[PDB]
Amino acid sequence: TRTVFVGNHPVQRFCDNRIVSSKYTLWNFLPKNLFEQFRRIANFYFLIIFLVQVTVDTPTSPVTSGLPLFFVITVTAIKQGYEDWLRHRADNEVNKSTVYIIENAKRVRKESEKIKVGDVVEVQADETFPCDLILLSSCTTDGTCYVTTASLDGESNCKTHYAVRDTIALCTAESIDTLRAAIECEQPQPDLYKFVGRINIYSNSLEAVARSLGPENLLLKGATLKNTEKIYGVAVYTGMETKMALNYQGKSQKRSAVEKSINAFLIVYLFILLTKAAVCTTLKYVWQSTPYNDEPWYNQKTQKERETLKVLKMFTDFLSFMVLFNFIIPVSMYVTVEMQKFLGSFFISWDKDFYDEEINEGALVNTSDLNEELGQVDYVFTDKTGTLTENSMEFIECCIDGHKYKVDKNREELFLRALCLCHTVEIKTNDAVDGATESAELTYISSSPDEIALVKGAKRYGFTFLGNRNGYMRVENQRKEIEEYELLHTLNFDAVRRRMSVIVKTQEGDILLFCKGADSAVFPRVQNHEIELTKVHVERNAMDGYRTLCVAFKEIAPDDYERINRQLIEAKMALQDREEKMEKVFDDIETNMNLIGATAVEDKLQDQAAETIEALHAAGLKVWVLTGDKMETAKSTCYACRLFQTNTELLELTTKTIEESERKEDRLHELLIEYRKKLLHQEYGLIIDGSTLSLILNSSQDSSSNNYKSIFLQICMKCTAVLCCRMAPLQKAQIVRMVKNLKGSPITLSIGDGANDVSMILESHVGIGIKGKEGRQAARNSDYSVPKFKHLKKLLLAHGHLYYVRIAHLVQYFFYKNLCFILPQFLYQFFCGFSQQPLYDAAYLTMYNICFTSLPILAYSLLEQHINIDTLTSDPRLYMKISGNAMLQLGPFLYWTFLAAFEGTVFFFGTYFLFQTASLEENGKVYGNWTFGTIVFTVLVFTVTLKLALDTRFWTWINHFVIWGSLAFYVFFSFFWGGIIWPFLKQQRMYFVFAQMLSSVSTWLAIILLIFISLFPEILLIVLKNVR
Amino acid sequence: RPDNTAFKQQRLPAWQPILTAGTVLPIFFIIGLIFIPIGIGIFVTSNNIREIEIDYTGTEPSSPCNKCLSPDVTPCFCTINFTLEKSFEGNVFMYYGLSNFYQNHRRYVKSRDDSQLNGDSSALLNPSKECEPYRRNEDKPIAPCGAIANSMFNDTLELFLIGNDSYPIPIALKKKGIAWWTDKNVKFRNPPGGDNLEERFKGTTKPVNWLKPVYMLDSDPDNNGFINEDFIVWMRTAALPTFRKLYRLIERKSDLHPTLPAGRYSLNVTYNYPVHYFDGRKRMILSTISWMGGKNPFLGIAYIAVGSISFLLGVVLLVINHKY
Ligand SMILES: *[C@@H]1O[C@H](CO)[C@@H](O)[C@H](O[C@@H]2O[C@H](CO)[C@@H](O)[C@H](O[C@H]3O[C@H](CO)[C@@H](O)[C@H](O)[C@@H]3O)[C@H]2NC(C)=O)[C@H]1NC(C)=O
Ligand SMILES: *[C@@H]1O[C@H](CO)[C@@H](O)[C@H](O)[C@H]1NC(C)=O
Ligand code: ALF
Ligand SMILES: [Mg+2]
Repeated sequence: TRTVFVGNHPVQRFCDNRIVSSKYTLWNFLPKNLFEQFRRIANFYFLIIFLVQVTVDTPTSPVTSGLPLFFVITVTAIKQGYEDWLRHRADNEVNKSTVYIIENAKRVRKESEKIKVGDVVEVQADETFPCDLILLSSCTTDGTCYVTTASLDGESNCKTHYAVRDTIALCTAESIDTLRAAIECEQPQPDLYKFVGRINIYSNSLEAVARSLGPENLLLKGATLKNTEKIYGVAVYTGMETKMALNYQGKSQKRSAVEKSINAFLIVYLFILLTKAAVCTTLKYVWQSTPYNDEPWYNQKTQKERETLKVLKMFTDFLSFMVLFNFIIPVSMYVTVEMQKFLGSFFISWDKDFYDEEINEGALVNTSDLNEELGQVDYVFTDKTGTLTENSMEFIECCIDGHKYKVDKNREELFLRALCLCHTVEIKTNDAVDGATESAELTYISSSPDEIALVKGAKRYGFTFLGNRNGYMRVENQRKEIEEYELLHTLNFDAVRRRMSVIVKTQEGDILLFCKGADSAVFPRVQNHEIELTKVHVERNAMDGYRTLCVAFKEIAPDDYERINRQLIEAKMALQDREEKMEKVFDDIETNMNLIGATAVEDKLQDQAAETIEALHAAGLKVWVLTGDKMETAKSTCYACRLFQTNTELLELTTKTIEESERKEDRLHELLIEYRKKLLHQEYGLIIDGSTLSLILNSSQDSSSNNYKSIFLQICMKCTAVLCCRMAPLQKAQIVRMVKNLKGSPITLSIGDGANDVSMILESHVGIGIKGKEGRQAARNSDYSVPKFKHLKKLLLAHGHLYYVRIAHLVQYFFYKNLCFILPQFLYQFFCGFSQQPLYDAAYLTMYNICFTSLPILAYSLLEQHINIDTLTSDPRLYMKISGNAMLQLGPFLYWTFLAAFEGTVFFFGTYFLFQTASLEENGKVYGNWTFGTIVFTVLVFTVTLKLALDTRFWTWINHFVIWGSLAFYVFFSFFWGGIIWPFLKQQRMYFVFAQMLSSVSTWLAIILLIFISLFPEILLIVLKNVR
Repeated sequence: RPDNTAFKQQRLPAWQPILTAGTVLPIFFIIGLIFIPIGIGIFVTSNNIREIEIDYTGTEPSSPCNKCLSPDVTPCFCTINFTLEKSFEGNVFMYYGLSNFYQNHRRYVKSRDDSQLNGDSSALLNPSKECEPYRRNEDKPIAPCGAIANSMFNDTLELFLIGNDSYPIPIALKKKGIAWWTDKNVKFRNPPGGDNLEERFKGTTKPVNWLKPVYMLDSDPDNNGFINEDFIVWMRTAALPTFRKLYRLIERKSDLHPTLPAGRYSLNVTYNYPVHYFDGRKRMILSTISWMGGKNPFLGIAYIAVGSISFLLGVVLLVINHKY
């Protein structure tokens, strides 16, 4: 509880109005970014290798491991430093905005950063508020200003905010005239819809009149002011306490199946490298045991090397082999993966398919690390209201006194009055010319979609709502009468009470209490005799999938109203969980009420929800509907969504079936008995109630041997589609969490549109947040956001399939092309003296991973459609089902490693048998050991590039440019690096090796052959794939 | 609203090849019909090359050169007799081969100072640390420092021909043009300043194992120091432990008489290089070079092996494709 004064004057620890979303400031950039990068296995391993090459004598100069490490670290830091700068700049625009403040009797101008807590802020029209202001005075009468919160919760309605009544007449008239007001607000909460406070104004006398400050008075940060001259407000939360900045989360869902398979591949390649270093070292000392094998009088060890300890020599020899074979771990795999995810993420947002005209918004990506996870989904958990059924409610079949009107002067009027009252529909005040429609432009827009249908349903009959005039309610009663109603009080709907009500003073009569709500909540209040006829009408509508709201009134005498009024205003005064004390202060007010009748509204499905679910099943995904509405209403939609076919047997684990505790024990086991008889599939569907589910998960310690949940999961795992009704948000997470940890890794995707779905969106492997009318809580905490549910078909079948294939082939190709690179360098140790003599020049060791073979794989992973994007969405029956992480399992991994080992052997022994010739030129000249290395390297580069050329099925102009550009760069760079004697370079070992290699015809024929032999199993494989 | 360009919407026009058994089988026949004629040409042209080798390291009592295996006197002169049963038509090349000589050893390969051998005045006075075990001798730098220059091949081979008369006819062996053109004329250069070589090497001595300093290897100034053909050839470190390096070359004569007519020959060896310590072997090779190089059956056999397996497999798949 904080105390705030308007002018910081008589009537401390508050954050400055400066939001920062940047990770790195300026100076901790290098210390923190580098530390985060070197926490990875491969990035740290090349740090150890670089230090080893520096601290001791190693086969290759430290440049061969320092330059590739310095490049990848720089590019990775630049990419991350770029995004962090963009986030900082976006905050800079908000913070470096001029705002007008009434410091002391002056309209002085200060930056939005300088605003403190408890200072008068003047906001002009069409400008976002700099902080959380309490409406204190407005230019126009009634103290009403229209605030558009489209940037916060995606609502373009001009919400009417109300000012403080005691300070209404302060418009441009000494708002600083020692305005005594001590505002006591609660500590900031991310509710964004709940604000509890209490102003304390002091006038000339000793008075302390105080209005309850609610969300109706709070002007949130980052919302655009509309249709108001000017605003006076007091800053309360400024920076990192604003309700705008308290919702900067949604990033704890980051781990992909491909990323953890990289670590599985990286552990193997470390053990392969350990084996090669151990095998060579043990063979080196077997070889050196022969006295003339080492030091055979032509190369003699220096006196320093001869007198050193053998134990240290064995250790340094082992380390020298590690440095020699270190390139078996791809140094550029992290940077290439990160750029592929960063650049390939834009394809989702750029896609014009994920575009909704009504919302004027597309798809937005919050996490690029899960792109490959969209092509691995196995379970889909779907919300009901808003996700599957759009919140467009239609009024059908009103009921009065259980008679289904489709009394005429008494009961008829009250129901329509109760339909035209007891709501907050807030019609569009600026109606157009009356001649456009039957009466005028009467568009109704509000928060709750059910109340919009009821008011429009009355409009079908004579009554019509035209209220909200300075706290007055106007309804046309089938005649020219305006019939004003004074809205004394309003009772806001809450999930606890499951009902809402209003208290209105009749213009020429007594006080009334109109009340709405579900049948299960209002019926205990109403008289028993009226229920017996109304309940059956409710049941038929409820069974047929119509949402029902019962309506009742209550006559209030003036003596009763006065005691209620004193009770209501006293309750609004108190802080410390007002809403719970709200829940009781008027629960007892609405006890004895007279029922009029119920109603029915329709919740129409989305555009292609039946077609989307049909494709999801055809793709092999199990769709579960986790919802928090009634069972029979959700049951009808599932039949509409084709989730349940007619022949399906419904195994209902509802509360009506499970009334006894021990019944659950028997009734849970008979399904296992019943279903296993079918198993000695798509004929059975399961329904779960939240109350039953809580017993299965909590009350499971009683049964140890016959574990309740294990049997329960066995039923669900083999059913068509498990509907789950009346489930609290916590229970939604438990179902998702339960599926994740069983029989391997079933990838789960949860899609929702409200705060009831944030719990399951965060827990699931992939979270999809639909941009619905309920708010932006689901979108903000989601990995990906789509405006409609039918876009899940395009996201999973087209983008998800393509994202997985591109990166599952990129990962396999990095480990393939590096094993081919080192294997000749390992086989050479047998024909050397196990002396750690590199086969290639230090120029080729450095340039191989970053220039020669770095670009063709990057362009592949961004521009490769092995199957066209149009044929992927059109035919979902099989292709999603093909890749259940198949491209990266133990099967295909052994094919790439064995192909690399086969090609690595052909490179060496193809050239080894070629140098038995004693001269490869017509001039009789002989070739050295550096021409041996370049023949092997030239075949190696031409093979790994052409192997990727065979795997491409989509040949854009970029694919030609990088695949044929990397081969053309290798030939040019070899000529350039072998044409001039540099002064700085000391080795000068490659002066003219490449150009002299090409002078001979035999090497031109030898190179061509070795490329074809190496690529033979790849060519042969696709031909066997053409056979059947 | 999102930009409707070809790239952004994943719709760039792409060649997008289609593959069936009907479009890959014809390649197998073509690849199987080009590697067979080439292989036949390569395999045949290899067998036309006439090449002989003479092992003269001794190590056996019957060997004529065994008389100077063990160190007895500094100059050894052992003679080997061999006959040519088939005439060598074109110009003939002379090689010397060594076995178990690990010239690709890590410590051996780096044992050179390529800045010194390029003619750098500063590097000449102080050689690099890579050639350390053979860097300084008697507190003086060694002009060709390193283990590579230290162990240079230094025995003389000579060819003689026996006609009707018992007198031997010496064969003229040419020495120029046995090293790469570029490394002799660009990479390997003498120190810059001076008119005669002996003055350019002032503070530098000869290698420990050598006999004569570097500035008196040859009488011709064009092959005297750091550009001697026999020296430059030895620097090019061999790829494998068993290697052959170009020693001399017998050029073809103007007349119709062949370069080496079929007959008996004598090999005059000035045995100086000791290799029996590390169980090495010394060979002399006379070869005729075709357009592809020396005598190697690998390329010929490999094309027939690759050419036939592509044709044999291509037919069988066509057979399986046809009936099934
Ligand atoms: C040819 O080149 C090889 C390469 O090492 C030499 O072994 C070979 O013999 C060498 O003759 C030179 C004459 O200058 C001597 O320097 C070498 O001797 C050295 O080795 C002896 C071992 O008994 C030691 O007393 C001392 O270190 C000598 O300097 C000698 N090398 C050996 C081991 O025989 C060269 N022959 C020539 C130059 O024709
Ligand atoms: C080398 O030359 C002679 C011929 O003059 C040859 O007969 C003999 O075998 C060899 N030895 C020497 C040096 O005479
Ligand atoms: F109706 Al819901 F999660 F949006 F149960
Ligand atoms: Mg919802």
